[PDB]
Amino acid sequence: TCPFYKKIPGTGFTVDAFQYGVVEGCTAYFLTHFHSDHYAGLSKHFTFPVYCSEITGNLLKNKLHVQEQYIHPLPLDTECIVNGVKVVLLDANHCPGAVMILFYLPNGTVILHTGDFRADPSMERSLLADQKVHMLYLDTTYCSPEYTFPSQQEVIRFAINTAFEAVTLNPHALVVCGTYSIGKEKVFLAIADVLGSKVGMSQEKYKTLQCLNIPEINSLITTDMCSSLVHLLPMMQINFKGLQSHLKKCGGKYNQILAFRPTGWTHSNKFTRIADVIPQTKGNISIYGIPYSEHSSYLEMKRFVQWLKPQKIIPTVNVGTWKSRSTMEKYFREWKLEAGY
Ligand SMILES: COc1ccc([C@H]2CC(C(=O)O)=NC(=O)N2)cc1
Ligand code: NI
Repeated sequence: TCPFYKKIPGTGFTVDAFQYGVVEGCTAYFLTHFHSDHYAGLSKHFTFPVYCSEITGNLLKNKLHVQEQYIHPLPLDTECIVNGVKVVLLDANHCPGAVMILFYLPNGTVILHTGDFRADPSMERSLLADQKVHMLYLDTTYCSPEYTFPSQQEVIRFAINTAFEAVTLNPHALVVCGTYSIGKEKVFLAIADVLGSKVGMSQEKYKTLQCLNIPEINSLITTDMCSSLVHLLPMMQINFKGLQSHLKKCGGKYNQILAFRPTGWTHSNKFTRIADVIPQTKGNISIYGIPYSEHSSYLEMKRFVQWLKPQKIIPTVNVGTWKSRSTMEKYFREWKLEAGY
């Protein structure tokens, strides 16, 4: 049964609701972005209209083999009509093709669904500033004051300087970056740029990157794991045993691994700065866990909501326990009292 926080009242619309079969009354299925728990259930035998960004559309067509007749790509920052309802897609600052959706209901109410997002002040200068929002469906992944992490730009700076230093000292060192399906591409593309290298990867990952509208992408990537000093592996394999095994396959081209595991958050952030981050090392392999988040920090989330001043907030993450629900409700109340709305 599709839960209430994936349903848009006064429409036939759902959001990221593809693992429930045919939802009763749903005339259009919106997909905010191509991450697994959000698209889980889509396949080549889906027969209902999907509305999404152009990049998400490319991925549905090529990775999942969804028939072209069911993919409805919409441009960003543009007033569109879907089944008689005005909608706008906004960049979510999450992963390639990820959007937030504004719905303008027939009764005059306006709803913003954030999808997954990392809130930023630049969002204040989009079509969002043009009207009042009555309901907000909010990505509450890190809705607690202990979640601090640096900006993405500080984290990339750290990664670039670390990698450049290691390969300048040892020209036979290899850099490895852990990955999921999409998101955090800037980590490996920025490192490879400073090293003057292409990025080595699996055929399936190569195919994914071809779907993302990155300029000159086919010059930056390869499946040749011997003519590349930056390689991608599944996040699962970023550990001493997986990396030892990987070094064996490269055929005496490399004698050292520097690896990055670009997670969301690690509690070590609490009492330690980005300059202070130290690797785990065993012999010729070092592993850095870096807090490259594609979700809002507590403070980013707070500032966004206090600017928007919604009448009602519906959380879409951490909704499964009484404690979690209660804790989020308390923060929303503090935010409202502080700002005076
Ligand atoms: C139930 O009421 C509260 C819940 C959380 C806090 C946090 C949050 C905060 C902030 O958001 O600036 N400032 C704090 O010092 N503590 C304060 C009151
Ligand atoms: Ni996501």
